[PDB]
Amino acid sequence: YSYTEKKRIRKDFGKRPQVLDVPYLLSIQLDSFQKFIEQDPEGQYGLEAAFRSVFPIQSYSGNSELQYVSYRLGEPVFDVQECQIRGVTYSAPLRVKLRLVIYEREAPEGTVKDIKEQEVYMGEIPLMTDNGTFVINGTERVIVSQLHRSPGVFFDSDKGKTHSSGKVLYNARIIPYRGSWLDFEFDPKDNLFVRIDRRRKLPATIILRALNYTTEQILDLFFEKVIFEIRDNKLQMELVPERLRGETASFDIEANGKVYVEKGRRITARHIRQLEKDDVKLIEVPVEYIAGKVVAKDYIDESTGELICAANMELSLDLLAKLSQSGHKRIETLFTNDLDHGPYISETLRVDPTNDRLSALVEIYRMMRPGEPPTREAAESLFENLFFSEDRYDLSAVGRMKFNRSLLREEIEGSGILSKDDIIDVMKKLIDIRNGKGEVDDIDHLGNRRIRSVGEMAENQFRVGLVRVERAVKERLSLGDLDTLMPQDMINAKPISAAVKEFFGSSQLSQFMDQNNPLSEITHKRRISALGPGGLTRERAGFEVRDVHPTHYGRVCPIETPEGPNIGLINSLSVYAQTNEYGFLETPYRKVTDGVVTDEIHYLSAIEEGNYVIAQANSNLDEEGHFVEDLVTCRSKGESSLFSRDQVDYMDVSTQQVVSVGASLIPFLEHDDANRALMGANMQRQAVPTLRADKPLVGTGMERAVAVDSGVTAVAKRGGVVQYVDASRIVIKVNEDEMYPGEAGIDIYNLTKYTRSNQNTCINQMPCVSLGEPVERGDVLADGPSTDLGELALGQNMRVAFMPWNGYNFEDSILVSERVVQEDRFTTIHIQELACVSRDTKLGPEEITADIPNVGEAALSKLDESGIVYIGAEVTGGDILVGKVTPKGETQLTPEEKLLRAIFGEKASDVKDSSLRVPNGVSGTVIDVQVFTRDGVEKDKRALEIEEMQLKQAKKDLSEELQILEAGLFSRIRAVLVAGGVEAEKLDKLPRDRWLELGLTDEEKQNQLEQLAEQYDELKHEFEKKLEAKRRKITQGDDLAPGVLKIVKVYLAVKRRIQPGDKMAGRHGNKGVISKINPIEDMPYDENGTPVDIVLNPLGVPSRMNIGQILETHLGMAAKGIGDKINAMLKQQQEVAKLREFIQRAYDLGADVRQKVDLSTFSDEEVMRLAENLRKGMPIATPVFDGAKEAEIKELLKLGDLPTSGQIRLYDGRTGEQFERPVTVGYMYMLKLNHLVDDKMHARSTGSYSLVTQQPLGGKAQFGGQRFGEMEVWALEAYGAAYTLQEMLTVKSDDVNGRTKMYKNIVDGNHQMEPGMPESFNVLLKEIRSLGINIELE
Amino acid sequence: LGKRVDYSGRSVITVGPYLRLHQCGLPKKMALELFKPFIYGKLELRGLA
Amino acid sequence: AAQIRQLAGMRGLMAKPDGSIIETPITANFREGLNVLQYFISTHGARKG
Amino acid sequence: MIETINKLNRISRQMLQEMGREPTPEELAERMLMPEDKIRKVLKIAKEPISMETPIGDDEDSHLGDFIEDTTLELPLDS
Repeated sequence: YSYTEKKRIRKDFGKRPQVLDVPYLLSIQLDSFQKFIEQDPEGQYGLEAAFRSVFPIQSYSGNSELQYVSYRLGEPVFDVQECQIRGVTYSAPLRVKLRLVIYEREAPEGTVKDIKEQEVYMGEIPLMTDNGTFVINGTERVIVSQLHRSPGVFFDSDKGKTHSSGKVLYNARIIPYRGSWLDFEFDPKDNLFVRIDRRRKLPATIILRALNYTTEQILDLFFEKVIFEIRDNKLQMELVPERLRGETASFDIEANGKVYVEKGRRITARHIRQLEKDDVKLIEVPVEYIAGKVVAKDYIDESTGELICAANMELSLDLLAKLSQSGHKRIETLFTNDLDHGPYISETLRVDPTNDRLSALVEIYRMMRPGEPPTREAAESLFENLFFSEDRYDLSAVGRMKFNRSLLREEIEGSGILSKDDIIDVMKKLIDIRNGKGEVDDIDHLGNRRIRSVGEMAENQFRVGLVRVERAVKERLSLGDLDTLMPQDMINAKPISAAVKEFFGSSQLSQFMDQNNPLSEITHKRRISALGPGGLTRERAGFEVRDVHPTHYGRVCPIETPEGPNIGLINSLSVYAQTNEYGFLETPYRKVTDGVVTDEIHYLSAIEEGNYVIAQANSNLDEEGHFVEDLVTCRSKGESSLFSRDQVDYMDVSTQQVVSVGASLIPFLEHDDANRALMGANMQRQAVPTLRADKPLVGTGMERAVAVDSGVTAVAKRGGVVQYVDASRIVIKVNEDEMYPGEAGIDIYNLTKYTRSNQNTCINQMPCVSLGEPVERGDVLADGPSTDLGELALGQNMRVAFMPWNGYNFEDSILVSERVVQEDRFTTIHIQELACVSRDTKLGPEEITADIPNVGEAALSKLDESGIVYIGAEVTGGDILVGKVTPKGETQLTPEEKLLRAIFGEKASDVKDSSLRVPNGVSGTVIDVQVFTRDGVEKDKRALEIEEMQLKQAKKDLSEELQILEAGLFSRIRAVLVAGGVEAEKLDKLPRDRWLELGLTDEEKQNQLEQLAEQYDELKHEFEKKLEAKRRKITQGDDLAPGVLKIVKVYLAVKRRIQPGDKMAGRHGNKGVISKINPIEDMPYDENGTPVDIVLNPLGVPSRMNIGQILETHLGMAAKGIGDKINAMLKQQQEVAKLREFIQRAYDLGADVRQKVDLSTFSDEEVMRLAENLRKGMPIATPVFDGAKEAEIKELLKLGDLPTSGQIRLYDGRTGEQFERPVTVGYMYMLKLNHLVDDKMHARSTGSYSLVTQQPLGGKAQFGGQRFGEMEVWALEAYGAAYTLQEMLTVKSDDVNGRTKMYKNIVDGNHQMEPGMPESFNVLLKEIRSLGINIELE
Repeated sequence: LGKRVDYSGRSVITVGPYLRLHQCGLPKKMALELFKPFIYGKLELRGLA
Repeated sequence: AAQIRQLAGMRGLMAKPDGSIIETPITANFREGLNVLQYFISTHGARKG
Repeated sequence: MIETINKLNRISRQMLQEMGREPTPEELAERMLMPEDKIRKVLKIAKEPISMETPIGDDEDSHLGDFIEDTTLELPLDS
C-alpha cells in the first residue's frame, strides 16, 4: 500500500484475486520504440535490422565498399513545449559514422586504401516522449499500429460465389514485407494457377521449370512412386502399402498365389489389413489398369533411340505395347487418386505453355512485364530480383517462423530468401489441403494478422528510404572521383527525411491524437487499425475483418471500435496483451497442473493457443488454487464447451482480459449490451473534461493505473516527501533510499500549463497533493486535464433520474438542471488557435498595425499600437483580436463610390480590412500570444514585450529551479555534516554560499561532500549552458514558410458552459443532447429535498439492452447515501472513531473483497482527509465481468439508509405531487463530449465562395454550409416542390449573377423567383465541350 | 445533383415539447446570421435602419 | 418481445461468423450478469449485426 | 533560376550534412554570394502547387477545392 491510496480508498468488488497487476499501458508504442532506438547490436532488430540488411554495400567489380560500424543518435535540439508552439518536428539528427573503404586493385582483397570514416547525418527520425506522442509540425500525433497480413504463407478458403456446383477453392498466398505476392489460386478445372501481384493467371510449371529441375524431378518430388513390373512379359505391380488405400477395386486385386478381392469391390480396412498381414510382394495387373495411371518417367529407347515417351504421357494399349517392346521392367508411374493424392500436377503439366527453362522463364517475363521481349540474362535477372534477392525480399526470421509453424516444420531460424524446397513444401501443403488432410486457417484468425507497430512500420519506411538512397549511391559511387568524395555529400538528406516526414503526419496511420482525456490518448496508442499500405480499406472490406473470432479473446478487443464506415478495421488493444519478439499478440495466463493453478505469468500466442484449453478468470477460485464448483466452462481450439478440472492447463489471470483500456473503464459490462458498449467507449474516447475535475464515484479499479501509465500527469520517478508545491511546478524532496550520489536529491516536475491539444480543448496539469506529505515511487503528484488524485476523472457525478419529465427526455435526450452551470460543474475550457499570418504578396507585405479603417474605436479599444489584444482581454464574438491589414491593389471602383469619395472625406487607401476577427459565438479570454518572425525583419513593441516576457519566464523559472535545487543540495550537505560531526554554530550560522570549500576530516562522507561540491560546480556550468541555449532558442530566427513577414498566434480560451444543444453521455452509451437548461424549481426531488440534476430517458433501456446503467445508478445512489451519511457525521464534528468503524463496515459487504484493507492501521489525520474526500461521494470500483450482483448493491443501499427496491418514491418539481410509482434515481457519472454545440452549430449566408464551380464551401473553420445531398434532392422532388428545388440548386448557390440578383431583390423587398442559367451547369457544358463533344441549347 | 447551398445551417437536434406539430425551435444567433437578407430588408422597410 | 425475453430471461441464439449458431447459448441473463466468455459469444453476433 | 535553385538545393543539402540542423537562409546566402532577399525570393517559389485532388481530410470523401476562398468576392456589402 502507498500514501496516495489512503485518500479516496477505492473499494473494489473483485471476487477473484489478481495475480499479475496492470502492465504498462503504452506497450506497443513505447516498448517497440525503445526496441527500435536503443543500442542493441546483438539482436538485429529495429534500426539495426535495416542498417544490417542494407549495409555493408560495395561498388562495381570490387573498387569501393561502404560500411556501417559506430552509429550514434545525437541530442534533440528542442524540447516538447517549443516544438508544440513553433510547429517544428520534434526530432534529433541521426549522425551515423559511415566508413567508406576503397579496394586495392592489385590485391585480391582490399583492406585499406582510403579510410573515409566520417560522421554522416542521415535523416531526422522523430523522438517519442515519455507520454508516447509524436509532436510533428506542432500537432501532437500518434501513429496507430497496423493490423497487416502476417508475413509468410497463408491458406485461404473461399466462401463460394466464384465457381458454381460446389468445388470450393483453397487458394494460398505468400506475403513478404515488400516485393511480389506469390499466389497459388486453384481453377474450376483444378490447375492451381500461379498469380504474381494480381496479374493474369499462369500455369504452375512456368515457375517450377525455372529452378533447373526437369519434369521427371518435379514429378517425383511431389508424389510417391508406384513401381509397376513386367515379369517375363507378364504385367505385374510392385505395390507400396501407402498407395492403395481407401479406393475401389477396378480389377480382381489378388496376391501372387492367393485371391483377395474381385472387380468392383469396395476396399475397406479389412482388405488392407489382410494384404499387409499375409503378402504384398507382386500383384499382377491388367493392361487397362495402367491405362489411366500416367507414367512419371522419361523412358527412352535404351540402345540408341530418343525419348519414345516423355514424362506425363497419356498411356494407351499400343503405348503399353511399345513400352513392353522397348524399356525395362521397372515402370514408375504417377499415383492417381481422387481423395488421397490426385493427379493435379499432371493437369498442370497437360496445359503448360512452355517446357524449356528459357522459354519458361520468359513465359514469366511476359506475365510480369508484358510487351517487352526479353533476352536470357534479362529474364534471369528479373527472376532473381523478383524472387531471390535480398534487396527486394526480406522476412527476418519472423515470416520464416510463420512459414515453418504453418507448414508443420520445426526450425525457428531461416533466411529471408525463399528456398527451392519452400515452393515444394507449399505445393505439397496445397495438395494436402485440397485433398482434405489437414486444417486450413482463415482471415479472422489472429495468428494470421500481426501487429505492425510504430517501430516496425518506421523501420519499413526507413528501409524503403534506404533503398532509395541505395539507388542514389549505386549510380553516385560508380562514377569515379573517389578522392574528394567523403560520404557526407553522397548520402542526400532529402529522400530519407522526406520519407520519414511523409509517414509521420501524412500517412493513413498517422492522425491527430485526441488529447482531451488520458483515456483517449491510451486508447489511441493502443489502437490497432488496418488502414494504409498493406492493410485493407474502409470501402473494400467485407464482414470477415469486422466480425471477431474466438481467437480475439484477450488480444484484440471487440468493443473499442468506431461506429463509422470502418467499424471493424480500426480495432484496439486490451490491457494485458503486449507485443511479442516476433510481433504477434500474446495473452498472459496462469499455468494449471492437473487442477492446481499457480500465480506465474505465461504469455500465449494465437497460433499456439489453437491446440490448448483456455479457462476464464470468472470461474470459482479458492485461496490456494483449485476449482470449487468441480465443473467449469472453458475454451478449446477456437470453440467453447464444458471441461473437467485436470484437463485444464491454462487459466486467465484477471477478469478484464478481453476489454480495451477504453473498455475496461466501462463499469457493469456483465450487465451491458455489446451494442451500446462499442459506441459508448467510442464517445468515452471523445469525452472532454471540465474546469474542476470532480472525483469519479463509480469506478472499475483501472482508474488507479491509467493516469500513471498515460504520462500526462506528474509521475513519481523518485519517491519522497513533498517540499514545495506551486501551481505550475511541484518540488518533491527525494528520500535517502532513492537518493543518488550523482544528483541533487530534488526532482522538480515542470508542470505543463494551459497548452493547446489537437481537439481545441485545454490541457492543465493541476497540482492535487498537499504540502508536507510523503509521496512514494510510482504515485501521482499533479493530476492532468481529466484526472483527479491519480484517478481518471473523465467527467462529473450528479443526481440522475430515469423518469420522463414533460417529454424532454423523448428519444434518449438529456434534461439538465440549473446547477450544472450554476455550480459551474459542466463548464469547459476550450483553447483554440488562430494564426494571423502576414504573407508577402507582390503589392507590399502585410503589416501589423492598429489604424484600421471602416471600424469603430470601441472595437480597437482592447488593442495596443500593434493591434494585438493585451493578455487577459475578454473578447466577444465578432471583435478583432489582431489588427493585421493588407496593402491591397488599386481596384477599379464603381462610379457611385467614386462620387462618394468626391463628396465626403472617405478616402479608402491601400489599407484593407483583412484582419482575422473572432468567430461569432465564441466568447472567452486570451491566455497567450505567440509571436514569430522572419530573419531580417524588425520587431514592434508588442513582439519585443512578448519576447521580453518569454525571456523573463525562462530566467525566473530556471532561477527558482536552481534556487530550490541549491537548497536541496545544501540540505543534503547539511545532512552529511550532521551525520559526520555536529557544529550548531560553525555550519548553520555561517551563510550557505561558503559551503563548498568548507570540509571536515577526510572520510567517505567528506568525499561525498566534495562530490556534491563538484556536482554544484557542474550545475553552475549547466545553468549557464541552459541560459545560452534559451538565448539561442527564444529570440532565434523562427524558420517558417518562405515569403512570410511574421506569424502571430493567439489562444482563445472560452468557459464553454453546458448550453442547450451540447452532447453529454454516461458510461453505458446513453448519449443525448441538452434539450433545455431547466430551472431547479421545476426539477424533481426526493423526500430529503435534494433536487435532481439530470432527467434521463428510461425508454432507451429495453431496446438497446443496456440494463447495466440501472445497476450503476443504484450503486451510485448507495454510494451517494454513504457519502451523505459521512457528510452528516462530518459537519456535526462529533467524533472520528465512529467513522473508522462505519467506513470499514462500508468496505466489506460482498462475498470476498479483493482488498481486505483496515482503517485501524491509519492515523487520525489520514482518516479525516479520507472522510473529507468521501464528502464528495464515495469512490467505488466494480470489475467489468467480476462486478457486484444486485444482492450486494441492495446491501449497500441498506447500509446507506435507502430502500432495498432501489427506486425511491420521488416528488415532482413542476406540480409538487408525488408519483404513484417510485423513481429510480442515483448517480450515472456522465461526461461532457467533444461534440459541443459551439462546435456543432454552424450556418452560412453568402460568404467566402469557391473558384472552381462557384460553390459554397463546407466546414465551420472554412465557414461553409451543410451539403444538400442527392437523397435530399430526391425527397424534395418526391414532395413535388419545384420552386424550392429551383432555388436550392440554381439561385441560392449556383448562379453568381443569379444569387446577387436574388439578394438585391430580397433586400429591396421583392421576394420574386428570378431563375437563370446556372453557373455550374455551364461548367459541365464547357467540360464536355473541352472533352471533344459538341453540345448546345435549343 | 447533390450540391452545397447557402442559407443552410448545420445544427444538432433538441426537444421542443411545448410547440405545435408545425412548429420547431430556432436559435436566435443562427436565425440572426441565417436570415440576414430578410433582416436587412425588414430593417430598411421599417425605417429602423 | 425478443428484447425483453433476452433481457430478463436467457439469450436464445447468437450468430457465428461462419453462419452457424453457437451450440452453447448464454445461460445467464443481463440482470444476473454475463461471463467474459458469454459476453464474447454475445459480442460475436453483436459485431456481426 | 532553375539552375540557381538547384545549386541552392545542393548547398542546402551540403549544409544539412555538415550541420544536421535545418538550413537557415543566411548561410545559404553567404555561400551563394547573393543577397538574402533574392535567396528568400527564389525560396518562395519552391514547388508545384498542391493539386485539387489531394486527401486533406481523414477520408476520400472531401478533396481540395472545397476550401478555396473566392477572388471575385460578392459580399453582402459588394452585392
